[PDB]
Amino acid sequence: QQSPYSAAMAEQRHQEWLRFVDLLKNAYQNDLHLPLLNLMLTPDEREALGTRVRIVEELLRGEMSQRELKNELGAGIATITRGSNSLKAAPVELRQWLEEVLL
Amino acid sequence: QQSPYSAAMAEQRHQEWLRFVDLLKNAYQNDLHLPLLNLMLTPDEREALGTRVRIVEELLRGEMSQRELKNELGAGIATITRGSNSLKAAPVELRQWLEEVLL
Repeated sequence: QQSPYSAAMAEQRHQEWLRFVDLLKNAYQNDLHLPLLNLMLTPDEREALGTRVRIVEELLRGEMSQRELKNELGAGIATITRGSNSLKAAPVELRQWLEEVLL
Repeated sequence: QQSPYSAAMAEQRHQEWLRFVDLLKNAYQNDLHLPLLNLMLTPDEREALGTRVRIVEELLRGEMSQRELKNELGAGIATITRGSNSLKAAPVELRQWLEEVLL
């Protein structure tokens, strides 16, 4: 399956990663996370994260917005179809009265 | 002092950075930070952070350990000096009795 080494390295990676998460967790409940993050990340890496959060918002707002559009269209067409069927179901009296308020 | 642009870019950088900190803050009080961090950072960047936390521990344990050493030495010498002076202050009776338990 896997070497005795690669497995120890995999395990170490995981522990070290967990430890970072916990370090940052704790720093939060202490108001030290701004200092810690300055220690853990260069200025360019922080900018990069700041940039990535903005990218995520743009991707999300983009998709949200395409979705609201596709749903508007969907609903606009469904309403025409549904209007059509309901028109066929209307009683003659309603149909003629409607026809008559048209003419 | 500074261009109207560079100032707007400086301000944007700062806001985006603050927003990341808050995003990660909130994800913590929600148990989503493992997912978010996976979204915000590649596998190589996480390894890198895991590595950096380990480097910080090694640098700290290193310095701690040099400090305990310098303090041990310090204290070892201060004790000899202090033993010396106290020996000069001892009463003859104590000095001779000590001398006598030596011989």
